[PDB]
Amino acid sequence: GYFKIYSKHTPINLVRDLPQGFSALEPLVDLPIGINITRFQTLLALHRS
Amino acid sequence: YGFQPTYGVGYQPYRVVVLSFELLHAPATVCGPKKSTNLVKNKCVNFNF
Ligand SMILES: *[C@@H]1O[C@H](CO)[C@@H](O[C@@H]2O[C@H](CO)[C@@H](O)[C@H](O)[C@H]2NC(C)=O)[C@H](O)[C@H]1NC(C)=O
Ligand SMILES: *[C@@H]1O[C@H](CO)[C@@H](O)[C@H](O)[C@H]1NC(C)=O
Repeated sequence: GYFKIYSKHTPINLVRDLPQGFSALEPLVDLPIGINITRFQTLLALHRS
Repeated sequence: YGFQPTYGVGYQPYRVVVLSFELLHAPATVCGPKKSTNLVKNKCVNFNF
């Protein structure tokens, strides 16, 4: 019954692939709630005019 | 009702609030705090941090 979200952000100079490097992820947010989620989407933004 | 300032005892308006506590298995969040007293250094004591 705890949704945990861990996050990290790094500067990148290589073009495409995941860098061959190591950088741990810091804990960010905890939520003491309970839901049975099993499917997740991912949103997007666009320009409309 | 016809509430008036001249209404006698048992007839005047009375505001009532009822608090009901529910104990769902979801993690508890509404709790009363405990009085943190103070800290003391250089004395063999016991602590509840
Ligand atoms: C799905 O959610 C339920 C409740 O939100 C979770 O808990 C139990 O689910 C089983 C399903 O048959 C039942 O015993 C009750 O509906 C629930 N019991 C209690 C005490 O809550 C369940 O664990 C969740 N499942 C998943 C996979 O997330
Ligand atoms: C994002 O990248 C820029 C340069 O590419 C860098 O200066 C900045 O610190 C980066 N920010 C994060 C959050 O990684």
